[PDB]
Amino acid sequence: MEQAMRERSELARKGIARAKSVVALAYAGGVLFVAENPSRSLQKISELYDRVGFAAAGKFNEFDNLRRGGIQFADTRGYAYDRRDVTGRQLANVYAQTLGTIFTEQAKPYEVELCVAEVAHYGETKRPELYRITYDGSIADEPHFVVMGGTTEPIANALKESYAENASLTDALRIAVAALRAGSATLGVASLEVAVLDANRPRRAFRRITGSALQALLVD
Amino acid sequence: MEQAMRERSELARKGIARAKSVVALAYAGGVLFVAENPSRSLQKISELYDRVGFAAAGKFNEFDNLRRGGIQFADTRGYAYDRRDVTGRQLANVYAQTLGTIFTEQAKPYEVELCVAEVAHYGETKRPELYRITYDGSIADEPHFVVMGGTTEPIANALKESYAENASLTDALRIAVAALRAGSTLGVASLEVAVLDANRPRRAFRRITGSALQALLV
Amino acid sequence: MEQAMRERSELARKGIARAKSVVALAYAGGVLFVAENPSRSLQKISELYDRVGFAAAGKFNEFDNLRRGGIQFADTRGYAYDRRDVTGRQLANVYAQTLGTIFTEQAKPYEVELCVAEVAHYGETKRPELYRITYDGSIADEPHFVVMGGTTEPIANALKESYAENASLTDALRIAVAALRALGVASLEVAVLDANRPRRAFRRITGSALQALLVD
Amino acid sequence: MEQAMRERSELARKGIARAKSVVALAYAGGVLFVAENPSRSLQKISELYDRVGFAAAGKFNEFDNLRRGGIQFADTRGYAYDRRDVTGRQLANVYAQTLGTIFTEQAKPYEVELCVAEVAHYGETKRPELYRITYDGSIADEPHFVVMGGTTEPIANALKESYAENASLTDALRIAVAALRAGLGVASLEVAVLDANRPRRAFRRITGSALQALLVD
Amino acid sequence: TTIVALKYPGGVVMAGDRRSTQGNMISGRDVRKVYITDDYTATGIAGTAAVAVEFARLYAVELEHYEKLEGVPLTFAGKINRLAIMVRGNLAAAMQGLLALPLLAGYDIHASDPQSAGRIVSFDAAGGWNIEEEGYQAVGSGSLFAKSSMKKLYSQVTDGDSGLRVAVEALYDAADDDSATGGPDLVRGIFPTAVIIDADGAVDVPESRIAELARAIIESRS
Amino acid sequence: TTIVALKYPGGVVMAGDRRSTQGNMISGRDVRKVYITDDYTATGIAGTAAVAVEFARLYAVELEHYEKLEGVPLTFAGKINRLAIMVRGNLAAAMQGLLALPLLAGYDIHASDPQSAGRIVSFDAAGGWNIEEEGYQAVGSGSLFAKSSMKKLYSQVTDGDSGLRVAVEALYDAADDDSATGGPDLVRGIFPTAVIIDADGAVDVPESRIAELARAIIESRS
Amino acid sequence: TTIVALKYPGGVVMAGDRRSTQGNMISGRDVRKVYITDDYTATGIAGTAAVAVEFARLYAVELEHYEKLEGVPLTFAGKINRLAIMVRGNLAAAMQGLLALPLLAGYDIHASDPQSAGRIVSFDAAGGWNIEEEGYQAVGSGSLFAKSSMKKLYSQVTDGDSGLRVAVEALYDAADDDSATGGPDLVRGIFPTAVIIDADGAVDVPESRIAELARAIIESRS
Amino acid sequence: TTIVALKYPGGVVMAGDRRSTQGNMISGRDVRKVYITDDYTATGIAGTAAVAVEFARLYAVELEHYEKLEGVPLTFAGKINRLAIMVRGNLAAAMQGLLALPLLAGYDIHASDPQSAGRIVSFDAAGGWNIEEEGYQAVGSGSLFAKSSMKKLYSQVTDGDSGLRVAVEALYDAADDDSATGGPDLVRGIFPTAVIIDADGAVDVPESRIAELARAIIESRSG
Ligand SMILES: COC[C@H](NC(=O)[C@H](CC(=O)n1cccc1)NC(=O)CCc1ccccc1)C(=O)NCc1cccc2ccccc12
Ligand SMILES: COC[C@H](NC(=O)[C@H](CC(=O)n1cccc1)NC(=O)CCc1ccccc1)C(=O)NCc1cccc2ccccc12
Ligand SMILES: COC[C@H](NC(=O)[C@H](CC(=O)n1cccc1)NC(=O)CCc1ccccc1)C(=O)NCc1cccc2ccccc12
Ligand SMILES: COC[C@H](NC(=O)[C@H](CC(=O)n1cccc1)NC(=O)CCc1ccccc1)C(=O)NCc1cccc2ccccc12
Repeated sequence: MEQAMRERSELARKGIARAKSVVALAYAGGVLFVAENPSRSLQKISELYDRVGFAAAGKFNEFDNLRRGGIQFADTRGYAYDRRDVTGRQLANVYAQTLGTIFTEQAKPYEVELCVAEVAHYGETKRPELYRITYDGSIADEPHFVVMGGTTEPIANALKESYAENASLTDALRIAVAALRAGSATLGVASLEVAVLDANRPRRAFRRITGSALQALLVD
Repeated sequence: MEQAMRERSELARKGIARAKSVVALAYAGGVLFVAENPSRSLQKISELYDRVGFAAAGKFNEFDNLRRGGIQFADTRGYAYDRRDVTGRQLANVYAQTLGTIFTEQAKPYEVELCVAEVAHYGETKRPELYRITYDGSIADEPHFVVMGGTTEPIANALKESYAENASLTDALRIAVAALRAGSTLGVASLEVAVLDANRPRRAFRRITGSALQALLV
Repeated sequence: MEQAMRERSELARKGIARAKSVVALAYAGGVLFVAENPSRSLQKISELYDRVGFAAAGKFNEFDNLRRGGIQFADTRGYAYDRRDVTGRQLANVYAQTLGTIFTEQAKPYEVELCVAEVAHYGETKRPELYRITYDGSIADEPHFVVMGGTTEPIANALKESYAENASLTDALRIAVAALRALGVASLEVAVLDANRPRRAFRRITGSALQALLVD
Repeated sequence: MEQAMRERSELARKGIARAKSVVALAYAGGVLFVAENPSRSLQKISELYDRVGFAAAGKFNEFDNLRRGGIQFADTRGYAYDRRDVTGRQLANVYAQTLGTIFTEQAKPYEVELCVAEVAHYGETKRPELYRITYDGSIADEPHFVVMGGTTEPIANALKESYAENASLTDALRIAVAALRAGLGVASLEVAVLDANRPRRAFRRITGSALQALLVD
Repeated sequence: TTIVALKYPGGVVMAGDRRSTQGNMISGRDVRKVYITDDYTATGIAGTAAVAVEFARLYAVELEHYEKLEGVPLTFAGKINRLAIMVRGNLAAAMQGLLALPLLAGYDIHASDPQSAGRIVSFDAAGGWNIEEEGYQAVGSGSLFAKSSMKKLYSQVTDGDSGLRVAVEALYDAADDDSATGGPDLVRGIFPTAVIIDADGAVDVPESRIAELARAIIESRS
Repeated sequence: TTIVALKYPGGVVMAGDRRSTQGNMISGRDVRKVYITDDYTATGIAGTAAVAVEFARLYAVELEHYEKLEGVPLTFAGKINRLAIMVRGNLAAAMQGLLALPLLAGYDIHASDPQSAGRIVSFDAAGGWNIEEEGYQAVGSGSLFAKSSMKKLYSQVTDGDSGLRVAVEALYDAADDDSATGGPDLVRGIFPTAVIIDADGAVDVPESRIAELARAIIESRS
Repeated sequence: TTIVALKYPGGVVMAGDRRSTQGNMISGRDVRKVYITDDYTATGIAGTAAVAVEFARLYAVELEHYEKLEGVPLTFAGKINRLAIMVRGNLAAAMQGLLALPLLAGYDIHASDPQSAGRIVSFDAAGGWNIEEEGYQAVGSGSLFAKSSMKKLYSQVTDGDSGLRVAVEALYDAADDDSATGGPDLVRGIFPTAVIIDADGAVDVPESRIAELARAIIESRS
Repeated sequence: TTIVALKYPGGVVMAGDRRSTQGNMISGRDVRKVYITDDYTATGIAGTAAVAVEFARLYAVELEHYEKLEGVPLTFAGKINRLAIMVRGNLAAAMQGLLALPLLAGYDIHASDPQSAGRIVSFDAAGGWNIEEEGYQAVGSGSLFAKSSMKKLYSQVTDGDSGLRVAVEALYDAADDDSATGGPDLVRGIFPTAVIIDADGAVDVPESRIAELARAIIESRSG
């Protein structure tokens, strides 16, 4: 069973290293998600709940199952209690429990790695929260940014020298695309998936930046 | 059978030894929990029942499962009978039975080590109880302190030399961070602290964070 | 199969040998349970029913499961029929049955050894009964004493030589601790099935009283 | 798969060989059960139904389960139909079926060897029947005696030479203990008879002073 | 139906009538309502015949089952409790008309006093039970006439024979005032059935003995 | 049926009558409706006898069961809660006629004041309960007469002896106004049963003390 | 039964009477109908006592269960939704006679303005809820008399103390017109119970204060 | 109760009264019966309050659930179908006294002509639906008074402002003939609530605007 656990861990690790990278970073306006994504309709970054967003790297069907299950959890909880009782830490916690179970009991572990981000409710003063859940269910919250998928250390190094708190949307996006560019082995609008949790939106904070708007923000 | 149970205990032991350490000690006012924890929001220390607290080392999702089940058990027993029928011994026993089953029958044993602590009810005179439940369901009675996670022997030895009964909150906290340093430099931002305070009228668990915690470390 | 069961039997035998020892003796007043138990709140000796007591050696969570299961059996049987129909022999029988199933079918066998003891009902004259049940469901009816846990041969030898029938409480207690050393309050857990009590015979002897009976 | 089966067969045969021995033989008054048994409260010989008795060798908890299951079957059938529809043959057959199932499908085979015996109902002239059921569910129809557990060959050898039909109770008991010796006293024996002369329940234990009076004198 | 049970020095007697009815129609006259349920216990049941006979049969099976499984018979309290649980189990069916009320008579071998080892237990439809301290009891449509007859006659019980006589006479007074209870049939020679229990066990009373006590009663009241 | 229970300094006392009825008919004279359920607890139950006894037995085993499993007895509040749950469990059966209301009397070893350690708990058919601050309580068809009697007699309760007198007198008034409640039978020598509970536990009050109290009242009312 | 709740600057108050009835008969004089369920929440319940006490107990358990599982207490909206789900859950049993209606009083620590953070929530038998914007509310058989009384007395509410007074006077008017609501008993010294909740949490009002306020009202009406 | 909804050029409006009743007794005066259920749909419900709010809440959750799971909101026909399925689901309990009838008002962004993209859907207790091609609809105990009022006043609808006014006026006629429907309370300042939906989305109309139209109608009948 040390055999089985090692082999499963390595299957998951190699599965994520082979996958495109995703970056999530806190900025003055909330949380920013940038991912390497050629597709027009298949999406690695998603809304979970009012002030809670989701990002994933790895095998699409697997992290999509987790995204849908996460939405089911958030919607059921918000109905059972109140929308304001649904929190980032809760979704990060359920994912840690779920992926722990999957990693230990499914035929094959999930080759996925997750980020749950939460911004404050409209009119409140609360620092963004970012959570990183790994394939075996390990969970860690990071204060500034999270990187997932592919070769992480070049991207994380680029950010840890490049990152400044309270950046502009243009500044945070530019540093983010630079850090992603350090780890790729050819990017632009057609090659990116971008979305933000906007702490200024009144209720639903998740909003996408596509096409002309994205191009205007990348030229800075 | 022999080889496989050996393999389970080795997997669990190694998982715990890779994990940051947590210490729980009895002091003049009740029970003190100090854990090495950089996180701003994820908990290794928690309330179980009125006079009962929980601390853990190992895989978060697993000791979190056990924490929730403990709360589930306690709230159910208190409802079926009465709040004063919930005891620390009962929760420690249910954890022993649970980890025994998990260790022998689940796909993977839980990489966890648990501590259940109980202080007296308000106005009553009872000395705190500490229980260690390990990954295989073994349970142990401790009167003074418990160490879990990471490199245990340096921490346990530092406490064996520096520990005194009925110390004040500040002194016990100082001892705890010292012993924690000996093993796996430690401020508020890297520590999680809470007490079972026997002087609270009903719910004894209480957190000491931020301004209060720094105020105690000086 | 034959190899797998030999391995299970060995896992049980080794696990039980690593644990602390427990002794049970018939004496003039009923049955005496003496166990090495440092714990203040975890107990190796327990009451099962009015005149039936339970003692165990080995892994705590496992023989505690068997203890709770026995109390459950005894109480439902007394309710379903009558209190007087609950007997030691029948509890020993369900323990043999249960440990047999555990030993053959559970993920891991139980690293435990059990003693069920029964004294006579108030005003009746019956020699106490002692039953040993081992990890595989083997049951043996023993007339004078039972030893369980750890290295049993020294303790059983000490009693075999030193055992006296119809001993006094102090007499049987001192023979028992003597054999156990082959040990103060803090290190001992002691209780009796006291055939002189009117219904519930189980009596714990703790602290001051126990100390009083050891020092003489 | 056949490796698993020989392993089970040898585990059961070894377990039964290490256990104590039991003999049941038909005599003028019915059937006599005598078993080597030191215990004072644990039993290897039992009543199943009005004219049917049970004896077993091997591991106690296992043949005790089988004994209760037989008692359940007999009582259930007797209630569902009528008492006189319960027969030794039928109990022997269900034991064969049960033990075959155990031997192929349970975690560990049962280390048991079984004897189901039946005498005639009161006032009828039927000759007693003995049935042997082995750990794999094999069933054998026996007319004179059954020996089970431990080293069977010497006791059965003593019986083959010493057994006579229609012996007296004292005589049959003495042949029985004599055959057992090849392989003692009240404290070491358990005896009971299926007594064809009792009107309803033929099973009857012979204990203590009565037994001792009946051994030699 | 009337079933009587009474204590005498060192034993108990139980006797029951033989009449089976469907409304006003007599559908049986040789019916047995008193059964030996074990070596020291007898049960008589009143009510629906299907349910009464089912009770007696299943109860006897239950007691012998326990005895063979556990090597020793149930204590008398256990016997009362299982019969009580059985009645309460039948309560729902009894509400829709399938009622069966038992009366239990036994000799307790594990009792302290050998001549106070007699036991008489009556029940209610819910399985309520009563161990009767006062020497006699009855059940059935004639039970009140029988109990009032025994209230005057019980001082005459000095041995098994007098107890048996009082028993038969209470059955006579029962059938005398209750048409559902059958009196002695002298044309057909059918008489109440009776069971006696002492330290030697429970035995059926021979038909001829009850016949001559009945003839004694009839003769004596004409 | 009448069951009374009252607090006295340092203890509690509970007493009950001996009558069993089926409508107007007396089906018993010696029944016991007050039971020691625990070393510091007694229960008296009114209503259908079968359920009243089943409640008593099952409750007593439930308490001992918890005690043997967890090595310590239930808090007094826990005992209240388990009994209440038992009543509510029976409500459906009670609405069909199998109703039984208990009255609980205990001594709380975990109370601060050794003279406020007596506890009297009354219940309703839904399991609602009341811990009685005002010193006495009763249940049964005579409970209203008994409570109004205790309303006038309670001021003279200073110890267990006087408390037991007030109890027997309250049962006497209840039997005086309620034909379903049985008074002292001086020809048969049958008297109410009582349980007294103090710091030393729950003990049955012997017959002789209750009889002399009875004759004391019977004398005083002539 | 009558329970009142009213908002004052910076807080809220809730009060309940002490009377228990079975039809027209008084079955209790000291019952408690208002409970601290949470550090900033109190609940009063009207209806069947068994169901009401179970509600308050079970609800407090659900709130603290959530808080220990998730490290933060429920938002006030969540608390309301859970109480409503509990009521609606009982709707069938209520239709059969086990009816219990709650009234919820709280202080919302997450409200924007700390002086207007007081909250009053009423429910109906299907679990309908309404958060009251008009300052006061009531429940129980006297709720109409209390609501009409507070309609005239509410203008005098300027702080916690005056609010507690109009609450007690509303319970006085309720008891004055409704026999199921018990007024202040000056012979036994039993007065309504009240809870105050403000920014510093939920505290039980001392009985002596309520006794004072009761006597002020009684005097003022003589 | 009365809830009205009507189309105007380029949008739709929904308004509902504030009264809560139990028999003849007024148990509420400020109750909200008209809800924003999604960025381009509003729902008003009539009947038993517990069930009515349960429906609105669950229905909004169901729509948003679909949208987050599938990256696109439901088609308007799909929304109609889900409300229908919800109502028929409740028909058994509704038969026993737990009735809730909804009215749906929305703006269909996938409509052919944005001029006529407004939608008004009424339902019955079996979950039957009607997409209204005559401009207005109402539900509740005052719905026939309101519909008969709008039959005479609907010709005056030329923009969002006149349409809102006419809606409040039909709610006024309903409250005038139906005691379970609450009219404008000029002492407490409680007025019907209304939601307006156009291409810019669905917004709740500011209470001041309802107070102005209410007093406007009251004087319109005092002179
Ligand atoms: C008092 O109640 C009248 C009762 N009669 C019945 O139950 C008779 C018995 C009868 O007539 N039998 C005819 C041949 C088979 C029996 N049966 C019935 O009355 C039918 C009951 C029924 C009606 C409608 C739907 C379902 C069931 C009775 O006589 N009972 C007396 C009685 C008591 C104990 C053992 C008995 C054994 C045999 C016969 C009678 C017995
Ligand atoms: C219902 O209030 C009257 C009640 N009478 C009954 O319950 C009597 C008791 C009786 O007569 N017995 C005779 C032998 C066994 C009991 N029982 C019945 O009346 C049975 C009612 C019933 C009929 C059909 C279906 C279900 C139930 C009563 O006396 N209750 C008093 C009482 C209280 C506590 C313990 C008791 C124990 C024994 C006897 C009485 C006891
Ligand atoms: C309005 O209705 C009257 C109601 N009364 C009851 O419910 C009374 C209270 C009572 O008499 N008790 C006796 C000791 C224990 C309670 N009980 C009953 O009315 C019995 C209900 C019932 C009857 C038959 C079948 C099923 C259920 C009442 O007083 N309600 C007020 C009330 C509210 C909150 C908590 C309370 C706690 C205790 C007592 C009352 C309480
Ligand atoms: C139409 O019929 C009258 C109906 N009234 C009720 O349903 C009232 C509302 C009420 O008085 N409340 C008290 C505060 C919270 C609710 N409730 C009831 O009438 C309870 C129904 C019931 C009776 C018996 C058993 C079970 C249930 C009503 O006014 N309905 C209007 C209405 C429509 C949409 C949303 C609403 C939201 C809140 C309040 C009312 C609402």
